[PDB]
Amino acid sequence: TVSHEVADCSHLKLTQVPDDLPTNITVLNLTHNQLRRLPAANFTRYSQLTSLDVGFNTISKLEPELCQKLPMLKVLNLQHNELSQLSDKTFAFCTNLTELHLMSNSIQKIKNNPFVKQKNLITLDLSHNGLSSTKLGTQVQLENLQELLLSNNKIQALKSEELDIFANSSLKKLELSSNQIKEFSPGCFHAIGRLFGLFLNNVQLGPSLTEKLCLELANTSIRNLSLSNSQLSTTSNTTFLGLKWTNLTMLDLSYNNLNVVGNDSFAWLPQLEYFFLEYNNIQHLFSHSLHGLFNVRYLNLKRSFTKQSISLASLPKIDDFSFQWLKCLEHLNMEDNDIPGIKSNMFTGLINLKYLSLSNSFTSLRTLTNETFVSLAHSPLHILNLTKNKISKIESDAFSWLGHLEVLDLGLNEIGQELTGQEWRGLENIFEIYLSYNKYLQLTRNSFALVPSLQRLMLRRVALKNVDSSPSPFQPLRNLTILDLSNNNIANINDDMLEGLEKLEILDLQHNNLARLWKHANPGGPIYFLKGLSHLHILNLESNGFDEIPVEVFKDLFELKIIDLGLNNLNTLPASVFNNQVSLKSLNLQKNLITSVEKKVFGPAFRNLTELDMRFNPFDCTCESIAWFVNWINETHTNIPELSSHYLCNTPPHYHGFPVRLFDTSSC
Amino acid sequence: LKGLSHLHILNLESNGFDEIPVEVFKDLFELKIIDLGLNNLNTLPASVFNNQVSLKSLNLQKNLITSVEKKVFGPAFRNLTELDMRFNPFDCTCESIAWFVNWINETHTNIPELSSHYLCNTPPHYHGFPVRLFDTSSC
Ligand SMILES: *[C@@H]1O[C@H](CO)[C@@H](O[C@@H]2O[C@H](CO)[C@@H](O)[C@H](O)[C@H]2NC(C)=O)[C@H](O)[C@H]1NC(C)=O
Ligand SMILES: *[C@@H]1O[C@H](CO)[C@@H](O[C@@H]2O[C@H](CO)[C@@H](O)[C@H](O)[C@H]2NC(C)=O)[C@H](O)[C@H]1NC(C)=O
Ligand SMILES: *[C@@H]1O[C@H](CO)[C@@H](O)[C@H](O)[C@H]1NC(C)=O
Ligand SMILES: *[C@@H]1O[C@H](CO)[C@@H](O)[C@H](O)[C@H]1NC(C)=O
Ligand SMILES: *[C@@H]1O[C@H](CO)[C@@H](O)[C@H](O)[C@H]1NC(C)=O
Ligand SMILES: *[C@@H]1O[C@H](CO)[C@@H](O)[C@H](O)[C@H]1NC(C)=O
Ligand SMILES: *[C@@H]1O[C@H](CO)[C@@H](O)[C@H](O)[C@H]1NC(C)=O
Ligand SMILES: *[C@@H]1O[C@H](CO)[C@@H](O)[C@H](O)[C@H]1NC(C)=O
Ligand SMILES: *[C@@H]1O[C@H](CO)[C@@H](O)[C@H](O)[C@H]1NC(C)=O
Repeated sequence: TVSHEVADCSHLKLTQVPDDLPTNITVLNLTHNQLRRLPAANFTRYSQLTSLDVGFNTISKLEPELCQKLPMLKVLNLQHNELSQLSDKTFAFCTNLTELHLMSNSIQKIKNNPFVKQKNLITLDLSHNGLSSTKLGTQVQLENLQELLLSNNKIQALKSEELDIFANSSLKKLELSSNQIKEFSPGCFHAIGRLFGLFLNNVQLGPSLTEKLCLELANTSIRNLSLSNSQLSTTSNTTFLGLKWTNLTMLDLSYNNLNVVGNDSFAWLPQLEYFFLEYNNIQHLFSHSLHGLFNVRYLNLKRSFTKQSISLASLPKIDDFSFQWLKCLEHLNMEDNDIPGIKSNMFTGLINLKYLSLSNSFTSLRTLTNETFVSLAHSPLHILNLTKNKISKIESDAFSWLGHLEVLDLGLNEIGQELTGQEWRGLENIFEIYLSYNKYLQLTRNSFALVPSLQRLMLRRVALKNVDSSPSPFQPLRNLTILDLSNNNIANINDDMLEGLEKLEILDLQHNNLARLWKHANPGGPIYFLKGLSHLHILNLESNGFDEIPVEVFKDLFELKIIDLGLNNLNTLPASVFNNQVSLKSLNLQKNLITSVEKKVFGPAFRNLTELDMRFNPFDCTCESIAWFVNWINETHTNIPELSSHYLCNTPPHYHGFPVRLFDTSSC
Repeated sequence: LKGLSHLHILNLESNGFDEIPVEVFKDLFELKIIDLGLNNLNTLPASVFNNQVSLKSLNLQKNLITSVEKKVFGPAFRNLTELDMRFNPFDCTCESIAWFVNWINETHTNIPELSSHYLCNTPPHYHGFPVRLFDTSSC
């Protein structure tokens, strides 16, 4: 039971409260134990506890005197117990409680007044009980209560009198989810002084009972309303009529299997700002279906439409100008849908749209022509996501309508083509382009000549072709900072591929075939493609088949901090190859063929490191191979994980399998 | 491989083997050709080729073998015609290849590309040097 300021006793098999703890302990966690009871005498020593989490135990009942020994108790958690009965004296002395959690206690009913005495209580949780009513008292108490959780009970109706005890309470959260409520008596929500949030998830209401509830919620202070999985199959223009008399800001209608939304179904919500409609079954979206929602800023439509059906091929249909009402919309999410395509006025009217996600939103979007995004011309779009749409071809001026765009994600598609460079015309403010995991991309001289402001370019797993053009395709990218070219099986690179890219910081080249370029027998000499990269910080050259490293390939990389060279075939390294790496913090050389670690090579590299990774190597445990290295290991602050297990000698056979760190250098 | 008394040719090349159980070849008395190249073999148990009294061709190229010792290769190297252990990281030390280099010095078995592809790997003093040029006068 480790404890310095908070005491935790989780899964300690404790049957009684330990009596050997610091006196000044304020938090005592006793969850998942076998505490049968909580006698006050065992808590006499602890007179300064603030939070006592005793849930998930076998407490059947408590005593009022327990709160006498804890005058400063604030949070009391009795989750998952069997306190089926409560008394008016049970919580009388606990006058400073803020949170009282009584979930899953098999409480059947509340008799007279178990919560009258406490006045500073903020949240009361009574979920997963057997309660059949909201009756918690007779007089008016719980003045400062803000959250009332009553989920997963047996409550079947709401009555005004049952809630009358909350006349002076401003309920910020009223959770009634998973209770089969079938009747909302008039004035039931007007009993609460101020109700700000109501949750009715997993409560089978239906359109008619929804209309009754909305009429019952009128002229209240409600701001958040959640009706997820409420069996709301259809909506009409009279469904939320009562909500005309409130200032609702958030509405949740997800998982309702909603099929048809009538025109002006939400015209009663002029102040709505957050709308959630994910995971529904909408067949057709009409022009006036979203009419009257001009204050909405966030709309979620993920998985909101009917899926592909092989019986009738009834793809969901979105009428044109169906979003023209959303003048203040800024964030639109439409992922995981089966929309056939993008029409000429799909997004017309969205004059404040800044984020649009269309990841996996379409079934047949193969070609991105110059008319695809014309409806987004007047939107100030900054981020566009188009992943997983099986896009195959991008034509010229495809994104010419997006002049303010900064992030464009086109990965996880089937784009196989040659980048002529005309696809990026009009992208005057672009910063990031993601193209990883496509069919094949072939570069040319002017592939990126039209986007000089680019800063991040990801080209992983695209089977890059012609990256070795005599004028480098990356030459115009003077502001480029992150470049990813991994897993492309690239074999040939010219020495001026990265010339002029003084701002480059991250370069990923792992899982290519660049081994031949660094061999001294390569015709014309080794290729020095890392020159001039003064600001480079992260270099990844893992799994390229390298056998040898030219001595002067890292000479210009003064600010380099992380270099990864594992999974290569490196055995012998030239001396003074890491001389200029004066700021190196992480070196990775695992799963190579390295046998000796010597000062003339690794001296400057091992100067001030944080992490070292040279695990699966055939170390030759000899006084001229690892003596300096093992002495360095003996005294060093660099973190070397799995040092005692995966750093094993290979030769001589006397040392085969022995740990490198246990090599004895006393006779060197 | 048990019970195969009349087996003559065995090919186990490129199976990813790391270790060989000591008693896998015990019943193969008439075995003449065994191919174990392109595996990941480094350490072999002693007396693993004891019963191969008629072995004529042994192939162990492109493995991870570092030491060739009498307790393993003694009976195997008795009367051979061909030996193939070319691309291996030989540890040129007096306890790793001294018996092997002495055996190479006087033997009638044909060892092609002995002077070029049998190169030391460790210690770094010997890295790249031919195995056959190892000096055992100070062993
Ligand atoms: C007391 O400790 C328990 C166990 O660590 C906390 O209960 C849950 O523990 C699981 C497993 O670590 C977490 O996944 C949950 O998130 C924890 N519950 C919550 C609500 O976060 C318990 O919360 C701790 N109690 C206090 C007062 O810190
Ligand atoms: C575009 O949307 C996709 C899908 O929602 C995002 O992909 C997720 O990215 C996060 C963070 O990288 C990962 O943890 C998830 O696993 C990804 N999901 C899938 C299905 O791959 C992607 O990040 C978005 N792109 C941008 C630029 O926001
Ligand atoms: C608390 O409720 C009582 C009874 O309705 C009322 O008289 C009193 O003014 C309320 N307190 C406040 C601060 O409104
Ligand atoms: C809300 O109050 C207004 C103004 O008093 C009233 O006209 C309307 O009928 C009320 N709504 C309901 C559902 O009673
Ligand atoms: C209302 O909903 C929004 C969005 O889900 C949330 O951020 C906010 O906290 C909610 N209001 C209250 C009072 O909890
Ligand atoms: C709802 O729409 C119908 C169909 O046009 C219309 O007759 C009715 O008046 C509308 N309801 C309200 C409350 O306006
Ligand atoms: C109203 O809805 C019906 C069917 O839901 C649709 O045919 C009609 O066009 C809609 N009204 C307008 C003005 O679009
Ligand atoms: C799109 O390209 C076609 C073919 O070049 C051209 O005829 C058409 O005018 C272009 N569209 C726009 C809006 O420029
Ligand atoms: C590159 O960044 C610098 C500094 O922010 C800026 O002056 C320059 O305009 C940028 N280049 C382009 C083409 O946006």
